[PDB]
Amino acid sequence: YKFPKDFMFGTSTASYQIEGGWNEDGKGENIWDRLVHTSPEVIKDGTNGDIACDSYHKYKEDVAIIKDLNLKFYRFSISWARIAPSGVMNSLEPKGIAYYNNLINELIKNDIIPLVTMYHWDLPQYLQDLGGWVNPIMSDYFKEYARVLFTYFGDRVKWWITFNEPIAVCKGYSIKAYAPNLNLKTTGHYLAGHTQLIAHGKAYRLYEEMFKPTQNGKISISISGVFFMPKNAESDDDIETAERANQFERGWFGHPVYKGDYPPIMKKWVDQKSKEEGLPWSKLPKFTKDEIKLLKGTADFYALNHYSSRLVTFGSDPNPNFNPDASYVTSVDEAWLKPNETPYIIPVPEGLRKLLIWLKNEYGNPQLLITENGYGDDGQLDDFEKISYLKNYLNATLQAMYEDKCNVIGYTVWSLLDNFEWFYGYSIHFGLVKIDFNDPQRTRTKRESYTYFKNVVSTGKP
Repeated sequence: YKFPKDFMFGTSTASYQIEGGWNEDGKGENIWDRLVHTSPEVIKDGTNGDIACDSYHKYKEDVAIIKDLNLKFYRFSISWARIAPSGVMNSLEPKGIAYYNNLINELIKNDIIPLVTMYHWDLPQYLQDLGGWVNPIMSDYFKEYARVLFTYFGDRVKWWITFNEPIAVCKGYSIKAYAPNLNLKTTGHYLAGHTQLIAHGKAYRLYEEMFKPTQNGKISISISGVFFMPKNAESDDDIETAERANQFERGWFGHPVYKGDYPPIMKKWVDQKSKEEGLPWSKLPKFTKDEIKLLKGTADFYALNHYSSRLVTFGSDPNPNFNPDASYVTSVDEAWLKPNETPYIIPVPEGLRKLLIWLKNEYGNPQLLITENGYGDDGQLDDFEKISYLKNYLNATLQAMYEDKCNVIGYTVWSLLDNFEWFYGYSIHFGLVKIDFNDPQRTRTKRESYTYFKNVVSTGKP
């Protein structure tokens, strides 16, 4: 198989992970600045995003590399606190707006489509002091932020993602996995998810009413998660468990946006767990009729981030990344493991094929853009395991397209550049391009995977 001529290839970064310039040009403090500066020990290699790839200054070089790759689009995120230091949009910083205008204009003059992520985890700290995403008022603050983005950039930006990986944003509140590094457990988990969903819906409907008539763009939300398969493929029990685990992982966000309301299985299980805990109301908030209508239909394409998969059966998982309200325990198929240190991302290309089918069947075969896929390693230039991962996942994508008729419209490699991998710091290297983080000039060096991907983009053949 090969990718068709009109297939969209791209690459992605995120603001905090590459930009640096963390306190330059009036930029406000965000929750990642706060975390790395006041709890530096939380980053496993003792690093921070103060400088990162210095793409705040080096963005023209980033665009030149994208142009050399001949990519159709570049997915990047906008730092809310560069635009409005407090997160409140009555005080805008023109220098922050200018940076993103400069990047957008650089992309367009090089015939690259900008695909903009509004929120990739860098909440302004003032808004976190209100409680951030577990405070329902945050959806109105997000709506106003989106308004400003559409106003300043929407004449040129026609592809938008509201939220990157809302599940990960939730985990920053619930299980100390990301900024703001709180331990609110499942109660906080669902509060953060609910607010992000309402925020998404408000932004989409605002776009529809106030900007789409003249801008004619598209919006989605990048829904991620570990994909789950039955431990025993012949067990009805395990098949049921996998469906529940999948609905809890990604149906949580997709069901409201595509089908209306939360997944029925989440209502059942969360309401019951809440009763078992003696809580006066369910941990899963209830949408109003009007909110269900607000949210249903708020994606013009399905945006998928995907990395890996696990087997499941009924039980309890010691890893807090797996939602205990769904009562599944994960495992890794022996076939996926090798006699060495386990990679950061365990390659399970069959999982992507099966996930694409799952999404096709659950949501009526929406046009689907893979907004992130990639593999992170020790940063060697001969990154052959990364090449193999990309090749195998690209082939899984082609199988889903041509064998199972999945409406996949594009694919995005995470990432163009090595970058700050959150609590792992620079220690995990996802880049097609190596960055020397010990060099003040943050020198770029192309890896073997760069040439591999360049060739796939040109020929359509993994």
